[PDB]
Amino acid sequence: MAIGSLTINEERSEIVDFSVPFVETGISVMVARSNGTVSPSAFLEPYSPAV
Amino acid sequence: QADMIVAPLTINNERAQYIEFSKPFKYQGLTILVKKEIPRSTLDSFMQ
Amino acid sequence: GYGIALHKGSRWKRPIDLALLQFLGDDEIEMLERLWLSGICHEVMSS
Repeated sequence: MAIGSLTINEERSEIVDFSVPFVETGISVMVARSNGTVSPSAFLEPYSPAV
Repeated sequence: QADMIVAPLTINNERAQYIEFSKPFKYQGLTILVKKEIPRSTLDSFMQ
Repeated sequence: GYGIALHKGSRWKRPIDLALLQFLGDDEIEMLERLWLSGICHEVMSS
């Protein structure tokens, strides 16, 4: 066996057969958090057109 | 009567003893649905 | 997802496939995720 954090693929599974996945995993992006921002329309955004 | 089941079939132990599944084509979970209440505040009295 | 490799003919596969799915029937796997794969600050900032 080979236990660990071994991502299921296609090129791998053609030669060695895996088991049922038990943790979800993909590809994602990590970036640094920056200063908060509000919408530019805040002068009139919180108001309905009916007003 | 049917040699394949293309439908949402949650992978389960009791279902896996007799038939063999495939690698999931979507991951998910179980969640609770209830009714949204009080969409907006009344505020009938502007002098509340 | 992740997984456990085998030997392409292992015949150990079925006892392992039918064992992992049993934990999800209980909440044993969910319990582990709280022990290790957990942390703080899962917020707003004034500008």
